Amino acid sequence: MKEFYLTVEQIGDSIFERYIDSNGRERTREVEYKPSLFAHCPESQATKYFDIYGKPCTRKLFANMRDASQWIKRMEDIGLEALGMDDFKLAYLSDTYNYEIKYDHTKIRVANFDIEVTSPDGFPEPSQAKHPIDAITHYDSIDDRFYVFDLLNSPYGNVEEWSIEIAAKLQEQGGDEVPSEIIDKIIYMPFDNEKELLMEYLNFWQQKTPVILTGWNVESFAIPYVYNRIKNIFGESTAKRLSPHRKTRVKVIENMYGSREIITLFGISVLDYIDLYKKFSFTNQPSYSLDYISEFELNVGKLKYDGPISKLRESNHQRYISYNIIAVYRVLQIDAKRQFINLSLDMGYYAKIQIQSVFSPIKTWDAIIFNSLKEQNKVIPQGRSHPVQPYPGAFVKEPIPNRYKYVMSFDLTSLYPSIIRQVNISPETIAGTFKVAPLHDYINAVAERPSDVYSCSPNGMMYYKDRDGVVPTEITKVFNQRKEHKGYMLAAQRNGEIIKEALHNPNLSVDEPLDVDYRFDFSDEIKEKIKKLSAKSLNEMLFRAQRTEVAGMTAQINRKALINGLAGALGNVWFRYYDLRNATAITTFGQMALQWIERKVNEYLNEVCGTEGEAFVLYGDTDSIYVSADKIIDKVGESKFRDTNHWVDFLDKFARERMEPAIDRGFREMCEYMNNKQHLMFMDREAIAGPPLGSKGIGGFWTGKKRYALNVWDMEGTRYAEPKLKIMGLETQKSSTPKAVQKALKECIRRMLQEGEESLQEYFKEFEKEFRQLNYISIASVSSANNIAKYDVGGFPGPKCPFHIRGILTYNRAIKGNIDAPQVVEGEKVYVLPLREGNPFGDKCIAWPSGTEITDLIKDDVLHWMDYTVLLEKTFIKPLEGFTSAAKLDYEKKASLFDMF
DNA sequence: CGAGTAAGCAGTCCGCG
DNA sequence: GCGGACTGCTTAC
Ligand SMILES: Nc1ccn([C@H]2C[C@H](O)[C@@H](COP(=O)(O)OP(=O)(O)OP(=O)(O)O)O2)c(=O)n1
Ligand SMILES: [Ca+2]
Ligand SMILES: [Ca+2]
Ligand SMILES: [Ca+2]
Ligand SMILES: [Ca+2]
Ligand SMILES: [Ca+2]
Repeated sequence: MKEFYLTVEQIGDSIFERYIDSNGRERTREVEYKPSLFAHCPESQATKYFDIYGKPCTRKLFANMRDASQWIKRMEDIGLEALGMDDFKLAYLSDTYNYEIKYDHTKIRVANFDIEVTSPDGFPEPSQAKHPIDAITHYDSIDDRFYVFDLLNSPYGNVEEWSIEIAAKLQEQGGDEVPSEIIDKIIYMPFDNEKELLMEYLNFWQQKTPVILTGWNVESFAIPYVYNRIKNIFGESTAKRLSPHRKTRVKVIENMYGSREIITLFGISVLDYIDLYKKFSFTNQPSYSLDYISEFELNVGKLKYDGPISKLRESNHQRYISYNIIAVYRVLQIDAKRQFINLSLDMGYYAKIQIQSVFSPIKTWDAIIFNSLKEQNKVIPQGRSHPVQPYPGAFVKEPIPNRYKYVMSFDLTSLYPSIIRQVNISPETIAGTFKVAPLHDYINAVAERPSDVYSCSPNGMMYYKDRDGVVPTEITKVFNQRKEHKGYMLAAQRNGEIIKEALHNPNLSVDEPLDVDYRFDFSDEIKEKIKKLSAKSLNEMLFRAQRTEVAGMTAQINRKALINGLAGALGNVWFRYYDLRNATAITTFGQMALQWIERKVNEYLNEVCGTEGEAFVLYGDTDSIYVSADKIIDKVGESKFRDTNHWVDFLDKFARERMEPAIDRGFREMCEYMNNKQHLMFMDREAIAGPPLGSKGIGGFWTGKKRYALNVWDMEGTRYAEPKLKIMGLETQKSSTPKAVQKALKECIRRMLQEGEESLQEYFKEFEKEFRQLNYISIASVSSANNIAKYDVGGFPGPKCPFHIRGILTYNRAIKGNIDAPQVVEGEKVYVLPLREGNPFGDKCIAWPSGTEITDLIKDDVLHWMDYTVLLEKTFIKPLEGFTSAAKLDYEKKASLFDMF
């Protein structure tokens, strides 16, 4: 096999590399890598090295990396550009792996671990590590084993061994329900004392040294805790055995309001799963506890126990250990679903970076572009200092708030990357500038043509047309990967819909799910067999289809995020290729494109309808248009349609055969107007939306910018078995909105769009009547909580104190003195409830950590004093009044003359 | 900690004769 | 009471 790196580090004048050799074995090596850097040189000096602008460079070969670094410093002191890859390990990878890397994930040791630490005096601070580590479960991907290290004797209690037999039994048998599929994969090791547990752990770790190290909050808790506890017991040298090169660094993570410490283990790639999830999931959750995320992703129930965690080991060590093992398995289950580890490896090996660098799009793109340029003997510029400056972004159309019955939406495929490629925007392709006219003048095609030579953006920038820039070249490569995966995602989605249809008629038989590739549209043969399958088999297929879709979603959306990140990286001062001219070339062209095509679409439809001055485009944001199709439907007449799917087809056909060619001609003209390199503005139909045929549903509504809802029948070519709501921006979509309120507001919207005013009034009346029975957590608002100290004045609210922060201060007073009550963590999320006038808490709200039950110390009082009236008005009635007045609808029945009867 | 900007709503403070 | 100036948070793209 071809060799691939596992990890790479610079330590002084050495590169330390762990790698898989040509025989599939793991090796480590120290290499005295001699880096090269570059300086500009005279034209008369023969070279093969050129900077990205075609200026000649001399290569400087250094005796060692320290010399290269010292040279960089002296080049600053002189005031001359020191060119080349200053991150020498990236240059090492580029030299050592001068090919497209094919990696074999079965050779990569992926470790998932979780530790337990009993603490009577509150949260066990990792930087102190003053309490014994009493459980470690460490799953190894190569062995496919859960290694359990269980402490039986502690200052906080002596316990009996954990029992695999009880662990396996049902909760209803008094067991822990550790999933049977992992029971045989558990290797249980009890220890008499913590010293021997830790010593054995380190020996195990040497034998099976993680390459990828993950788990839940491992970087902020488990790793620094284990490191510091071993440091405190045995000394630093022993603790540094967690690094295969025996090198570690305390790393200080700073943000706006404070800083925290992590432990960098040289020669390991830590990908904390909580951070993978935050970057890659495209969710915003009310809580990031593993219990909360597991329930959301996997539909598994919360891990249940009596009393606080601080007493669980002594009261129920059996459950304590089982829940430790289950917690490690839950992260593996999430990854089997989301496949974020697979994604990180793909992207990291593609870019040729330390895998953990996938968290930084700047670092990822710096390496991709470096490797691209190096291939052609080109030399990258030195990174420079830039002051942070604001710059303009997208255009968003102000919609007229209203109901909108029939809507067809369109938007650009990979808008910003397509702009980059079309215009040929790149550091080295800048050809110059032209005199800019007001944007409105380009939008209406009255401005002078910018250039007859170069490819232009309406911000004044001109680019070469003879050759593709490195940015368009590299962005195109990832875009193409994105498109392949999106194809698989969309096929799986359509396949899912076929299964749902077939579920309306399940067969009474015993059979199997069909062995199929859900990434490809089902053939007629498969479709036939599906119509003969049982509900059990169908549901299993649907589950598999949806997992396939999830896998496709992860691969496509995060590749989309990568290329979109390049567009934004051009507007970050830390990026090697920061340039506001290019960042704004993209965004300004985007604004033109939208408004240009709005004008074209209006012109086209006014034409087909024999009208003048009518607005058919009702809204748009960045790269999208929403087109009113009422007039198109009305031209055939609702009476001519057999059912909803009939007019959906008709609109689908109209969009495909009339709208899209019209849209395409409009953009081709714009491309010529701007003299662009290649026409790449492809604005495909997204959604077809309307009420069910013959209903009183209103179909859709807008309340304002970034606030709308649509009843959609077909999304990007997926024809749904049941209509699906596309809701954007509204309260149903905000993690801040109480869970039960999100649900009620969604059902209010479904009724509005699908059934009409009377159905909405019927539901509202019931919700208003019954909501006081809703569980307190389900009706609590949610907020991130920053600057709790800033607004704390003797435990009371200082001036301008935010409502949620006030709730926390109330909580803090109510639990004061308790070393045991859960603390609110600065920067994390809280539930918030309003309190009735004259409550014992002495303020108008209380807040506590989200994803948790409020401590029993105060729970009864909170429940008794919860202000349901304020809660209802603020979270439910106010947003609903906003939806209904926008939609010209009443959520309560108004009096009429009929009431005389 | 980790690419970008646009823009919505909640809440505080306070004006508005 | 409502809105503007401002802070805080959250979402659409
Ligand atoms: N998370 C996001 C979403 C969008 N955008 C910017 C870049 C996108 O290109 C543009 C349009 O947003 P879309 O959500 O429509 O994304 P794309 O057009 O890139 O992809 P798709 O092909 O799925 O429409 O807005 C961004 O910077 N970051
Ligand atoms: Ca735990
Ligand atoms: Ca788009
Ligand atoms: Ca599309
Ligand atoms: Ca059937
Ligand atoms: Ca869009």
